[PDB]
Amino acid sequence: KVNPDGSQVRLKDVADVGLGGQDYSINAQFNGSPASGIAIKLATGANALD
Amino acid sequence: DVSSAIQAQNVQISSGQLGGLPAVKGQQLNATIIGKTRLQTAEQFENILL
Repeated sequence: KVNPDGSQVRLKDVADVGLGGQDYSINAQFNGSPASGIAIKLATGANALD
Repeated sequence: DVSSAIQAQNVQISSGQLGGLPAVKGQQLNATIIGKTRLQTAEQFENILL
């Protein structure tokens, strides 16, 4: 906004604007060190091994 | 006017979460906050300021 006299307000000084994460709730790690993984399911139809 | 009134006065308060992720070191208590649902009674309706 642009309250009466001087200039205008940008977003930076109303808030922090960082490239964060869509959803922080689910987190995972492998052995110790942090990781991220995708856990696949097998479509009703197809062959496990293949 | 009445339509608009009811639309602003018979809504669900969306409600967030106390200690939502990401949270600051400590947090400890993570609990959902429930707001108000909606009017139920015929009275609740007869109310609502116009």
